[PDB]
Amino acid sequence: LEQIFIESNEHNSHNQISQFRHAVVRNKCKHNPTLTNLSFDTPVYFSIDEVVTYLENMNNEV
Amino acid sequence: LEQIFIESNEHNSHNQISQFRHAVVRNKCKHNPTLTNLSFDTPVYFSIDEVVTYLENMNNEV
Repeated sequence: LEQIFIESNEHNSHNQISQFRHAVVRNKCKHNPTLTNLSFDTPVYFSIDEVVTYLENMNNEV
Repeated sequence: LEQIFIESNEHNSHNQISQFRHAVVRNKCKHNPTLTNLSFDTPVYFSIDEVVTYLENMNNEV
């Protein structure tokens, strides 16, 4: 995932990856509610455009 | 600072590090009001016990 969607030139790459994973996990959860113990590395369906929207909102926040 | 206060065998690093930085920068800006454009690496006074207080408080939130 990271090697696809990201390049680590971001000095603050930490602060980016954190939110990336947070949003991924929440999307997994709400898209598959019957289960638990979800994690970044879990193979279940989840959306992408929603993650992007989430990040936009985070970036244009007041 | 990292090599001193931290070990790298924890993947929560992507969050621990960011919060540690934020706290350090805030204390720096606090004890040195006059100046600006500060950052993590600026060589100026800053207490640390207060940083530990901050981390405890944050780890015990609800």
